[PDB]
Amino acid sequence: GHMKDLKGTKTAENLKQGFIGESMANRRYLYFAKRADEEGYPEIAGLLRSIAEGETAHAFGHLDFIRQGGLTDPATDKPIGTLEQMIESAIAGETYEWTQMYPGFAKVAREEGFPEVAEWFETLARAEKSHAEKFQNVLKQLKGG
Amino acid sequence: DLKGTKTAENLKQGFIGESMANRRYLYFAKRADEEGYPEIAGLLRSIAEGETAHAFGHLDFIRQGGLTDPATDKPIGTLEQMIESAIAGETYEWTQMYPGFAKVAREEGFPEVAEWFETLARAEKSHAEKFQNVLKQLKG
Ligand SMILES: [Cl-]
Ligand SMILES: [Co+2]
Ligand SMILES: [Co+2]
Ligand SMILES: [Co+2]
Ligand SMILES: [Co+2]
Ligand SMILES: [Co+2]
Repeated sequence: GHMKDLKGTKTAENLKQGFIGESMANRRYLYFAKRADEEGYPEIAGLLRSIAEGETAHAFGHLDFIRQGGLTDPATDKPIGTLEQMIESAIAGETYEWTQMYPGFAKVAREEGFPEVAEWFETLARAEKSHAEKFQNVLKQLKGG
Repeated sequence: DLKGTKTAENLKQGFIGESMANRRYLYFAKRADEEGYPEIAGLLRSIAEGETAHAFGHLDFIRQGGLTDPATDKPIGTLEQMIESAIAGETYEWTQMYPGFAKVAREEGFPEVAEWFETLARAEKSHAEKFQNVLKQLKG
């Protein structure tokens, strides 16, 4: 019963929302752990890091149900059944970010008078272009053998 | 002041995207691992570290600008505030979000998915309690 079709269901949408929240929880808790680290709270830092592993398990399980239910990647709306498809999903999202999202964010940051945040968004646009090209070169290797 | 700007929203959306990218690439790496593509797995893992740096830098600008946590809309300036943000999100998840998802899954005919969401509700309740015990240790 693991392969029941989830397309068009509310449950499909709920898996995507769960994946988003679990992804953020891991990042948040590892960021908070660094504050605990600096201040000298190793037990708190360690708890944050261990709970973060929990949120990894939660996120990965949501992606298993997404993949098995015939759903697409929460970030890109691309299929992620095969390794080739996974890499194509990575390329699609990186391409969105370097062609559109980060340059757009930089332009708006400059307009609103946040040049330091704009510089950061421009760095990230260049970074996601580098990422897209490296994934493009790997895909070429996969599809060539 | 970043509060109420479009740049504040774009930092929040950047954080969301970057958080998902790290999770996605580490998940994809496991498939590369199984199939015998260590260079592809390694690349996914190294790029994933890039996306960690991106997400953390978004949180730096958020925290420095006095903006709230993307996940909870709670302040994250101090360690105590960070633990309070963790508690608020976990409490929403176990009291509302996961039980609600479970009910919808059951009602749509997906018992296995519902069981998963009920597991996660219990897990987030355990997380919340462990964070509440941390906050007691700090605030006291
Ligand atoms: Cl401690
Ligand atoms: Co089955
Ligand atoms: Co979780
Ligand atoms: Co990237
Ligand atoms: Co990134
Ligand atoms: Co949790």
